[PDB]
Amino acid sequence: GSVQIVYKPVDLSKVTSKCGSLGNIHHKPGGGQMEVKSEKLDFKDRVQSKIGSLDNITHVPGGGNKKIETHKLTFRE
Amino acid sequence: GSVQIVYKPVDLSKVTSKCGSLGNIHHKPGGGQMEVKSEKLDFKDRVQSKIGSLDNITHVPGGGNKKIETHKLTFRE
Repeated sequence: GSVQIVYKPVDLSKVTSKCGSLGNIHHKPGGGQMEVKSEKLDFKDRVQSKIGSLDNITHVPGGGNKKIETHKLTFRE
Repeated sequence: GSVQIVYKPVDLSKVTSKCGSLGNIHHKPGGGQMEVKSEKLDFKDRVQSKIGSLDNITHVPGGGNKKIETHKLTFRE
């Protein structure tokens, strides 16, 4: 009782950008005073906890192009 | 009395060709016979003078794509 399998994907994709100018970008957030206090905190298993976070990000990619792929092949008997 | 100038050209142009085949070209001009006559001849100040010319050209560029640009910025006070 034979079994043949042929997983032949083919991918010739493009993910592209041209851009003449990226320019004159400004990021002036005013100051936010923040105060953080606790008695007790418990984080038992697999926790992701952002708490009392002040963040300024200025992410300015000339490209910033992403591609993801995920080939899975699972055989079971 | 200030003067600013900012000459920021940006050029992302393309000038392009694909071609599958050029293929069979023939250039069989028959015979050419000609006469030019004068007594006396002079030239001055950068004269550019083709005379009595028999020419055969077979110019076959696989891609004959041309680009010219000319940025000029000219200040006087």
